[PDB]
Amino acid sequence: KVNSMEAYQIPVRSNEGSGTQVFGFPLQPGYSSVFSRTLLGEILNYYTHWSGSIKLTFM
Amino acid sequence: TSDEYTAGGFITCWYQTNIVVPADAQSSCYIMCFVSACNDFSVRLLKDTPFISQQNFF
Amino acid sequence: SITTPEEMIEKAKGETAYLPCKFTLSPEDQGPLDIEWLISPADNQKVDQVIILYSGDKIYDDYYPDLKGRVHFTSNDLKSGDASINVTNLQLSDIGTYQCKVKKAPGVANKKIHLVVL
Amino acid sequence: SITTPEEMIEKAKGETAYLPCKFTLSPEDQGPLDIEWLISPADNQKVDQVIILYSGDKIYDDYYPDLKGRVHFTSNDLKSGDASINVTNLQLSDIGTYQCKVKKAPGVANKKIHLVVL
Amino acid sequence: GYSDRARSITLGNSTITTQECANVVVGYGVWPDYLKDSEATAEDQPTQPDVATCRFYTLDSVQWQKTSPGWWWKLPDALSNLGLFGQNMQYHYLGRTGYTVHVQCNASKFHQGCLLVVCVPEAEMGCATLDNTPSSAELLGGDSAKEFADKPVASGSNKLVQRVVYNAGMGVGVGNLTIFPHQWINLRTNNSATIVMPYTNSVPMDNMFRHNNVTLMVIPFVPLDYCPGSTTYVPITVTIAPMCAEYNGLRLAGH
Amino acid sequence: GYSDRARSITLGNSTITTQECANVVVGYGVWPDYLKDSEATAEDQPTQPDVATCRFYTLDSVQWQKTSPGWWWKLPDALSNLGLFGQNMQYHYLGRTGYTVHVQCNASKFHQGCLLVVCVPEAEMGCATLDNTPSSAELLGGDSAKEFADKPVASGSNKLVQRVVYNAGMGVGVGNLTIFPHQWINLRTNNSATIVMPYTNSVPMDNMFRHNNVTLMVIPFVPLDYCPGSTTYVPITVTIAPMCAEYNGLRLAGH
Amino acid sequence: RVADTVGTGPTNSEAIPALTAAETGHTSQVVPGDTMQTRHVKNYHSRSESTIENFLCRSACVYFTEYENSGAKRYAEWVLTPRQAAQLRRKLEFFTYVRFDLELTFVITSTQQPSTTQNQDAQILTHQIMYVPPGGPVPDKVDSYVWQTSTNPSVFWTEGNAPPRMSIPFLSIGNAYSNFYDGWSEFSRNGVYGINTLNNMGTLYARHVNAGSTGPIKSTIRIYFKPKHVKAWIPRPPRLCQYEKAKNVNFQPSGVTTTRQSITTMTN
Amino acid sequence: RVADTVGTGPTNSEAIPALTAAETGHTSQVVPGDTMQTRHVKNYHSRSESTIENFLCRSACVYFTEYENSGAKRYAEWVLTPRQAAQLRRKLEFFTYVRFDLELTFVITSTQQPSTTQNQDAQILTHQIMYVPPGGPVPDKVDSYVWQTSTNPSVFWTEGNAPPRMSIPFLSIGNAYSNFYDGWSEFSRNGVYGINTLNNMGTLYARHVNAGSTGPIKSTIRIYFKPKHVKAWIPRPPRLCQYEKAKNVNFQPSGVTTTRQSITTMTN
Amino acid sequence: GAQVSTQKTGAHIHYTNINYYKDAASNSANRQDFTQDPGKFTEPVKDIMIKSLPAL
Amino acid sequence: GAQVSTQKTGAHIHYTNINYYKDAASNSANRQDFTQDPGKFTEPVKDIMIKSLPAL
Repeated sequence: KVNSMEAYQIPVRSNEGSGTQVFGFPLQPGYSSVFSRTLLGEILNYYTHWSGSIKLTFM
Repeated sequence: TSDEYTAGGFITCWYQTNIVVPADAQSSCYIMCFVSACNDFSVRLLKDTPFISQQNFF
Repeated sequence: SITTPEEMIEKAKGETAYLPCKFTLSPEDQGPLDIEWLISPADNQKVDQVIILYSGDKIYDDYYPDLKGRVHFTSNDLKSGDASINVTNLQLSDIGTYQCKVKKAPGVANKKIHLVVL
Repeated sequence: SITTPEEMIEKAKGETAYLPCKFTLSPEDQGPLDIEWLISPADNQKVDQVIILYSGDKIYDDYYPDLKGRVHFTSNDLKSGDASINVTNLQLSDIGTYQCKVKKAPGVANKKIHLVVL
Repeated sequence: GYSDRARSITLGNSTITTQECANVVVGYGVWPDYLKDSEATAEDQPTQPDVATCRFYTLDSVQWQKTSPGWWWKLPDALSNLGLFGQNMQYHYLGRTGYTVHVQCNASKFHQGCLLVVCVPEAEMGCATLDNTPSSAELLGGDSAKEFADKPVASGSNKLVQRVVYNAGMGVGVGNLTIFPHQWINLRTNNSATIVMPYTNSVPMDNMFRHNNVTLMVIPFVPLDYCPGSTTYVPITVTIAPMCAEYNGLRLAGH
Repeated sequence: GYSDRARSITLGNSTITTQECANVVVGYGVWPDYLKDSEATAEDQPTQPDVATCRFYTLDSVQWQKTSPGWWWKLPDALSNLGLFGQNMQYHYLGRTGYTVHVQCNASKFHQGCLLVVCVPEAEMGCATLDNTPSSAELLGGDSAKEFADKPVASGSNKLVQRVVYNAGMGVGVGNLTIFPHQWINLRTNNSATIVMPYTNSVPMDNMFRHNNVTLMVIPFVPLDYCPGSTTYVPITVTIAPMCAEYNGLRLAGH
Repeated sequence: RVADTVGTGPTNSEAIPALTAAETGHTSQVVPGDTMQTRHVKNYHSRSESTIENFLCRSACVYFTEYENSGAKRYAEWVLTPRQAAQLRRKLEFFTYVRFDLELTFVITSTQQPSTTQNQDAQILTHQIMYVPPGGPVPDKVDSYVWQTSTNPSVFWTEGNAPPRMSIPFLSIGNAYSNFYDGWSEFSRNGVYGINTLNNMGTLYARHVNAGSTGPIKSTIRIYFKPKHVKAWIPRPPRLCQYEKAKNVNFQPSGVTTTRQSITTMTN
Repeated sequence: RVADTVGTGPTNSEAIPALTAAETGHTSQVVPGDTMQTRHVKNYHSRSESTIENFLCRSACVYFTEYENSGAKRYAEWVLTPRQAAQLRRKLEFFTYVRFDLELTFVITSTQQPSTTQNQDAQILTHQIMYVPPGGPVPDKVDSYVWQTSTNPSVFWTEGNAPPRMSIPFLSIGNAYSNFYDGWSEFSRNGVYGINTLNNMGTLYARHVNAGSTGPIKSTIRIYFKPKHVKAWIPRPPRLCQYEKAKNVNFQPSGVTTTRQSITTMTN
Repeated sequence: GAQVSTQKTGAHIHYTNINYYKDAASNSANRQDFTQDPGKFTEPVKDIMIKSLPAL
Repeated sequence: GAQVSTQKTGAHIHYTNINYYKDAASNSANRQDFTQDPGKFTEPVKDIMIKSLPAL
């Protein structure tokens, strides 16, 4: 999926169940693979420490 | 860099309620995530990025 | 950093000995991960002889003849702190000193396990 | 800077192959212009053998026997970016790799053309 | 330029967001507040965690089928095993708290249905035996939702609550249930119902174990219906957050 | 009582009307304006047609299929053969202009899809040979829209641009393309995207033939999907209007 | 400095800050207090090290070449361009146009080569580095008349001394240097794509003033580029794939990012 | 300065300063005049040298390693930690938390190794020392591309010059460095006890820029740590037994003090 | 003509600098130049959007 | 901007110091910082104890 435009998309659907997990990942912007390549992750790789809040927008 | 002492936390998403669609409508959708920093975000100790690698000059 | 690097394991014959070499990496560590399992025989013959090697994300299981197809890494991640091996068929010969080396530049960590078979 | 330095030309037998080695010089370039056409044979015999040389505003057409009186510079200016040669009689032997070198200090530019004759 | 049917409630570290709501029913016009020094009785200083105890606690979802009779919950009992709130009462003799009930249910324009969300204080329920009283397990279902019965429960020698939906287990008309603070969810106009309930009891504070102050009941007067090729499974999630909770009587945990 | 999602832009003798738009992105906060006497270089008086040059020019439409990788355009090059604008540059050595990009695409409530509209200045694109550079024809397609390739372009001896959609031909993450002025069209909320771009270049004015200042790219992160019996063919029309254009260096036409 | 967190209380209202639209291309800019109860905090952290002057103003090795005191190769010539080294280059490519002053530092070291020569006596080696402007004459040989450096700036350095350093002012016919050029130098578009007359600085020539010893000696010169008074315009996405050729942004298609065992997984 | 002795006279009274209680944990603070007749004395002695800044602000060798200009070992890597040397370490362990600025001085000396090589000509040796931040890439080999030091601070030193010196600001995610950590890094308490993310500074890499001579040469680098603007909190008892491992306070049980022939004995 | 400026210090002193060259490009880097204006990148929209008010 | 301070002298003269770096952590040690507060270590008791008065 990382070689296609499908890596960015997140799948959801109608399932005969409740309480299921859409996704899950740790809060590691500098190290985690998910954020290692974002504008935030790319810039956080030239520095050693980081301190502040993070905004996640889901469309 | 990954460090056990300074553990960040875990971000997860669950279904509060089931997705509901009418007839002649796809029941499979997708979501997009956008990550940015707040107005209280700072960094320190300028270091080189591991990503870029070079064995010879261009 | 390896948890309890110096220790002694005691097990009966044919009981399958599990050797725990779980490590933890410091921030500075950024070099390639290299695991090296070397065994020192109780026979008093040439020591520091390697049995199983894990480098370049690949595994080698033929460095010591006596243990042929008997040493396998217990965990399949290996990059994770847990880097342990288990001998399936415990034998009288098994008695000896086993050294586990986790090398990630900068810094090298070593663990020594004394194995006795009843 | 040579336009499309790596390329492959395909032509039928006896069709006259034109090899384009058009270059562009940077401001720094202020040294003497030296053109060197060296051919590497598909025979797998000694490679980097020169065929035609242009230096000191003079042309030499005898560095490789097989091509005797068959390689001529297409343009008469030569100082102009266009520094191309054309082989009049295409032959089965012609198949090989042709390298064009434009040397004006500082900076050397090279173009490689694969020639196949049907 | 805000929208009338758009809202957001923030309690503790939890936030709920509804983009299709009717309004907010604040009980009988009273907003949850702490005990005053004039109406208090227990002389010992009350303990108020505030952030930990008062926060949104999401219970397990239920499925709204075409034949679903109805469901009910005991507000004090439901949150007895969830978070600090559950732990706090386990170690405290007395407890006085208010709640905010946000029932959530969504469906497509094509889906048609109707539900009633109502908070009934002191909902004493009847029993089919007509000589015995309902068992604790039958009346109270922690980490679950007790359901209503369409057909009348069989009468015999046992402890089974009359789950009759029309009498609702209180031997009263189901249609007269609107007297208590309530709100309606219709899948053509509402996507949720939010109710704020002030603490209501004869005594200033009471035991939260053997005694239940309020009861939440969700009943569909008009059933869920839709044409084929539509979404068959439709869930309902109930989120309850305690407000202005305070406890007295510290002791060894237990009940 | 105007609607937030309702707008109309009037340039020259052309008017566009959108009844379902998100907003307008004005570049980096700079509005297209003429060259000042302090930052100018060419001593000759600039010629500004204004009404003829600055007006909406509608390019050919494209089809949004379920497997469509993406499309791209060169703003200066695209309008080189359309109206007076195209003629003006043919006779002028220098040219400085701003643009307004209104991408249009509409679909029914049932249709679901998502597109990204972004303007990337100085978008130098890579080539598959890894030793050669892309040909003018491959990079520039006047009166057409150059498309992206899902699978990687084969490497050989030739001049073919790496059309890889994920690297986007610039060897950068596709997700990091939001840094440049951009807008998103989702068939559940947007019916169009409008962007205003100020002239951006190192020099005060530049040749409009061999040099292209900006590049418009439309890429769908989430594909177009719909149930059977729906409209299979869904087109996309791009309308571009020059703003505050001015030229210098009158000469015989040609390039 | 940075913004201070503001204390908040539970709020029930029509206002909906979290709900918004990302299609508008507008960042939500929602503080933590909007969606949860916070306590007033007096932040003292400062964004000092994240400035472009602090980010780009460091010495980075861009090119090292060697020459000899005898044999064929007697002098070394390099044209000024920062695309030679991937590190400094990637940092510079973060923006489209950058205008800055340049500081050059050279480190020169001499190593004795293996030889059968005997009774070798070495004299303190002196190295001459000459900077040639675009269009200036270039020396054909080590003992050429060009090394007079009448109008060409040059520096003479003797071994055992601090490395030679000179400051260069911003030089560009254009208002600012262009990192990426989209187009062709030729009006007919029949030339190398992306070639620009901009970013042309000069050529550096390094040689040994004296042989010094009978035995062979080889010296390597390293050029360091430190930007000063830097300015940046139009930020762009950072390079994702490895650089192949300095002349063209040609790249090999690369996986957007690394993979994991599955979604819902907290580890790599 | 110090307190001046106060003149006193014979006193007979109910007041009993000498009698007190040590159980209260309060120091008696009884002057000489309370228990005996003294004469007024104007002391001019000053407690200047006993200050923490004066006590801890001295250069102390913490670690010395060597490298060669040929052979297998061509570069030396050491992680910054002051527990390597017992002296400086014991002084630092006097308190629990210490916050201070750091000054680094390096002394480098090269010694020619025995060899059969003939006609050896040596060129002034240049040494490069590179500092790598935590999480930064580490060079695999001596001729690796990492030595570019684009964003990594590095110093180049030529032999025959004053030793290279740089000043480092206090670096710690926490408010102050912690000398002793009681606990485990893992929330599950299954890791090396006493390991902390605090006190992590960086790694130092030293190599020869040029071979210099055909014959083998070995150079030893000594790192000196001088604390500056130091601050101390929570004083603790000084180390009584010899240090065994830098990582853990592991010790061998040691006699409280030395013995004597018997009590009432005035000599050792 | 000596310029006295404040040194970078922690929270919760002065330095003197003179220019010996008239070139000015021969001066040291302007390290103490901290200015923030992200408004253009974050919100380059035409109509100001209030957070309290709904986007559309 | 030169700071004139008193040199360490015996009992019973001046020195000038300038900072050439804006880093401030690049300054010399604060040798002349003599402050004494042993009250916390010696007597951290709640009730003040007068020497004349008996402890208990």
